[PDB]
Amino acid sequence: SRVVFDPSNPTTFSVEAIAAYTPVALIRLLNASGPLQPGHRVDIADARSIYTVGAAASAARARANHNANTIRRTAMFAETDPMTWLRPTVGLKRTFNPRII
Amino acid sequence: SRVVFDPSNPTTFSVEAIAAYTPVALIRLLNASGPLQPGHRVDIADARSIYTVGAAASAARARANHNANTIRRTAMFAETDPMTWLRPTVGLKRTFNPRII
Amino acid sequence: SHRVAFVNNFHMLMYITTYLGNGELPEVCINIYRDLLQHVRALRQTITD
Repeated sequence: SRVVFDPSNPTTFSVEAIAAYTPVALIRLLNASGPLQPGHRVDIADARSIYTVGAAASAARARANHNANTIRRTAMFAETDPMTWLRPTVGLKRTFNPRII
Repeated sequence: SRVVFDPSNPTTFSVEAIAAYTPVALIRLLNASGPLQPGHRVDIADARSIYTVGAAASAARARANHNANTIRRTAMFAETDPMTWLRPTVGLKRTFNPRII
Repeated sequence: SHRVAFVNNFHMLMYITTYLGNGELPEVCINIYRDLLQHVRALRQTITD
């Protein structure tokens, strides 16, 4: 599922399983494509879309795995409940170097 | 105990004993899950009054212990001259250290 | 904010000006306070003159 001749097998299956850096390097070092006649070379838009979807999924998985210092999140809009007679904690968003968490 | 129909009951002791941030967060998270039909018709004025008086009592109790470390304090108001015939009344001059710790 | 601030209040401003000139030297503030006091005094005395 890593043949560069057909740009449909290494789209998401070989990208979302592990880090995409190695498949990207392999694709870069293995030219672009060979014989486009015996394969599903038509409708390259779908292949590009599925490849980008797989890359986005891999990036999101890597970010979730590496986000060990940022797990708690909240909203920014206020006055979302009728019981807003008090002032909650202000704090700050994720705009600082990770030192405490 | 922890009935949402009377939110003003399980807040006074929490404010008095376990600081104020934890009861404030508990009140904010509890909000008004039930409609106005059940419970009592006291709305929220009584709850706000009990919260304010509890916070005032807690602040007074904290200040009573905090002010026990003082030694002496002067008054900037007039008519504060024990011996008017000795020296004329003068204001307080800040030249020494404002605080020790 | 080096610009002028906290000028809406007037009752406490005169007390601060008259009590801050005992043994301290806050020149930046006292210069502006004296200029404002002189301007107010001149405006008041224009009518009486």
